[PDB]
Amino acid sequence: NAGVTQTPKFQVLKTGQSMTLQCAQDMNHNYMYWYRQDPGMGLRLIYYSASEGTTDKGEVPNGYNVSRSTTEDFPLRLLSAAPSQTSVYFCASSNREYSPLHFGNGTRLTVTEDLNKVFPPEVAVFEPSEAEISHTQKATLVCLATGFYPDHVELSWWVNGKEVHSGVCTDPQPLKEQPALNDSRYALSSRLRVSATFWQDPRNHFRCQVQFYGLSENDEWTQDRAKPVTQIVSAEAWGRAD
Amino acid sequence: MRTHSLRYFRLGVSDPIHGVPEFISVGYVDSHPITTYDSVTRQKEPRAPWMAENLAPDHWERYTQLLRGWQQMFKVELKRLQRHYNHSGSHTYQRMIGCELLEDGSTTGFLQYAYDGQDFLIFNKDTLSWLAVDNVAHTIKQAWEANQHELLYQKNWLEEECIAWLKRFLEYGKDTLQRTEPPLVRVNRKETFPGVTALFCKAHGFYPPEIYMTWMKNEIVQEIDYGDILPSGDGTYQAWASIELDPSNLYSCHVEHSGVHMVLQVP
Amino acid sequence: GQNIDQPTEMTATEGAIVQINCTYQTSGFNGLFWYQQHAGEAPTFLSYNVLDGLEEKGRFSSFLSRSKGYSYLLLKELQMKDSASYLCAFLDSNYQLIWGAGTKLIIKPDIQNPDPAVYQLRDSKKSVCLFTDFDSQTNVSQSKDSDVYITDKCVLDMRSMDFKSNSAVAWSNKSDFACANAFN
Amino acid sequence: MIQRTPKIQVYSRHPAENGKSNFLNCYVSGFHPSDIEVDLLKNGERIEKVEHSDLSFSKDWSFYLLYYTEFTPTEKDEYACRVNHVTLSQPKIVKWDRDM
Ligand SMILES: *Cc1ccc(O)c(C(=O)O)c1
Repeated sequence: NAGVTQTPKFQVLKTGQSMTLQCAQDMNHNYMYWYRQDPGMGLRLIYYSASEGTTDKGEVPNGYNVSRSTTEDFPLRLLSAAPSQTSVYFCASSNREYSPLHFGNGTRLTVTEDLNKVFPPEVAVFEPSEAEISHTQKATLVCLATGFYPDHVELSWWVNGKEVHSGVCTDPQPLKEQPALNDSRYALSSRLRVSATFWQDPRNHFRCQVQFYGLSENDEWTQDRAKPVTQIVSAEAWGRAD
Repeated sequence: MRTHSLRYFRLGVSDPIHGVPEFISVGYVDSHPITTYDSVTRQKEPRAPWMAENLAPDHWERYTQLLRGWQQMFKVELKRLQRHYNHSGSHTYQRMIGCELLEDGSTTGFLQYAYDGQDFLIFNKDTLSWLAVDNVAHTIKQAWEANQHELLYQKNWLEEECIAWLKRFLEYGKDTLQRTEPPLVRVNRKETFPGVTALFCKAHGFYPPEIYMTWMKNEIVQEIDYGDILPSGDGTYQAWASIELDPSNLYSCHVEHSGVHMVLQVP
Repeated sequence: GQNIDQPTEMTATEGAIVQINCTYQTSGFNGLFWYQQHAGEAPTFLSYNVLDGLEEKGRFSSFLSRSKGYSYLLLKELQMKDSASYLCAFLDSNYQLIWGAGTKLIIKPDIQNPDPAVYQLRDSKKSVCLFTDFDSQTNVSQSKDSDVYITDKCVLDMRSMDFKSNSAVAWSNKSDFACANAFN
Repeated sequence: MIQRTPKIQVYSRHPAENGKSNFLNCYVSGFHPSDIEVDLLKNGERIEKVEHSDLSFSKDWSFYLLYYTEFTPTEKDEYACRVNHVTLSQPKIVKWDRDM
C-alpha cells in the first residue's frame, strides 16, 4: 500500500481563487483528517471524516469545505483564497479514532494579492576555492537560487547527469532578500563537497537544478517579462586540474 | 451504598428485513437507557431527560460522528466473521463494554462480543488477552493480541475512562439513580388445590430493582418458587416468592431492599 | 483536552542523549503520542503511551506519568539524522487529538579536528564566501549590513571521506565587500 | 445457530380491582434474534393506544421489551398479549391472570 497520496505538493493562488487539494489512501482507513501547520503552533484540524458518507468541522473549518463520498478520497476545497490561508496543509488517515495517523507529504500553499509578485529563481554555481583545495584536499561547490517568489523550490545536485546526496547540505528554509516586505523574494544556498581529486577530473560535470513552482502555462500574463511558470532553472560547472 | 454500572451494547444484523436497523447502540446506567444511535437516524440521542439537560449539543454532534465510524467498522467485522464461517443470509454480531463502581470504591471492567447471540470473544484486561470460543474467534484473537497499543488502550478505557463517565452520569441522574422507593410487601394464602395451601410473598413499588426475598421456617424453606423482578412501567419493580404448606411449623417472608430488612410472619 | 506544552527547540551533540519533555492538562485521556517530522516531510508515528511507564524501541524511549501529566521522548546515541521536529499529542475523552507546537531538535556534529576558515569561491561568469570546518560551538550571526546575506549553519556529511563539517555561506552585490571579514 | 423463543409475562402495575384504573403490562424477554411483534388484546381484539420501551439488551445477549396500556379491568373483560417471533409458527397468546 502507497499510504496517503496528497497533491499538489506546491500551489500559488491569487486572492479570490478556489482550489481543491486531493487526498487518497489505499489502507481502508475509516478516519481521514485535514490539518494546517503554521509556525509557532501545533497542527490545527480543519475538517475530519469518521467514515465514508460523513464529515465534520475541526477547530478552523472557516474558508474550507470537504467531501467523503468514498473510503479512499478526502478532497479539501479552498472556497476563496485569502492570504491568511498561506500555510502547509497535511492530509492524514487512521484506522480508528485512537490509532496512529499516517500523513500525506503535504501541500505548501501561498496566496498573494497579485501574481505580478511571482518570480522564478536565478541559479548560479560557484566553483571551489583554490585555498580550500590546497589546505584541505576537499572542494566545496556552492549553488545560489535568488529572487524567487513564492518560496516553492526543490534544489537537487546532479553529477554526470545522476542526482547525488552524499556531501550535500541545502539551507532548510529560503532566506528573505528584503525582510521588511511581506511579499519579499527569497534566496536559497546549497553546498556539494567532493575530494579535490574528484573536482580535478575534467570527466566530472556538476549541475545544480532548482525546480520552481509558479504559474501554469494556462494563466493570463500582461507583464513584459516571461510568464513565471513552474520550471526547472539550473547552472553547471566542469571539473578541472589547477 | 450500592453498585452502579455503565454499559454500551451494539447490535449489528447483516441483510436486515425492511425496518430492522443494520446497527443499534444503546448505553445504560444500571437498568436505565441513557443513549441511543442506529443506522436509520444516524444520530446519537439522549434516552433520559437528565442526560439531555447536562450534555450540550457538541457532545451529541461528536458522538454522532464516532458512532457513524463504529457503525461502519461493525458492518466490516460481521462481514469478515460471516466469510470465516462461510455463512450466507442474516447473522447477528453484538458487543457489550462497561464498568462497575462498587460501594468500597473498587471497580470492574468488561468487554465481550457475541455472534448469533452466543459468546464469541471475552476480554481479560488483567492478562491483556482474549478468550476465543472456537477456531474463527482464535483467528480474530491473534490479530487483536498482536496490537499491544490497542490492548493497553482498552485496559485504560475500562479502568479510567469508563469509570469517569459513570461518575459524571451518576451525578447528572442522582435523583433517579440514587433514590430509594421502598417495597410494599404482603403475604397471600391461596388454596392451589383442594386441602393444599400455598403462601405468596409479593413486593411492588420498589426501586432499585435489586431485592432479596426468601421464606424461612421458625431456617430457609426448600423448594421456594420465585417470580422474576419485573418492571411495573412507572420506574418501579415487582416480584414474589411462594412455598406450598404440608398439612405445624411457623413460616415467615424475609425481604431485603436498599439496606432495609423486613419480616412478615403469617400466624 | 485543555493544554499541551513542549520546548520550542533543543540542541544536543552527536553521540549523546536528549530528553524531550511534554506536559498536558485534561480531564479525560485516551493516550499520548510522539511523531517525528523531518524538515519539509510528513510527521511519522514514533510512540504511544497510555498506562504509566516506559516503552523502548532501539535508540528511542517514551515515558508517561498520568498523575504528573508528563511524557518524555528519550533519544540515545544521537545521530545527525535525528535532526527533526518532535510533535507530542494526546487524545481526550472524546478522541479529540490535541497537538503540541513541536520541539525542533538540532544535532551538533562532533568535530574531532576543527579547522575553521573563510574561503572565496570562483564567481560565476556576485561574490560568494564560505565559512567552513568550524567547531559546532560556533553560532553564525546574521549580518547587520542589509546588502550582505548570511545563511544559517549547515552540517554536511562526506561519507566518501567519513568526514562531517559545519558551513555558512555569505554573498553580496557590493563592490566593497571582503570575504575575510564577512562572518565577524 | 441458537434461536431463543420469548418469555411472555402479563400482569398489572398495581393489584387489580374491578372499576379501578390500572396499567396492563406485557414483558417479553430472553428472545433472540431481535425481530418481534407484540399486541395487547381486549376480548381478542387489538388495543390501539399501546406504548412500548425501545428494544433492550441483556448481558446474555437476548433482548427484552415492555408493552403496556392504561385500562380499568372488569369481571367479563378478557385481556391478553399476542407475540410473534421467528421461533413461533403462529402468534402466541398469553391471557392475563386477573391476578389469580
Ligand atoms: C456512546 C458510546 C460511548 C462508548 C461506546 O463504547 C459506545 C458503544 O460501544 O456503542 C457508545
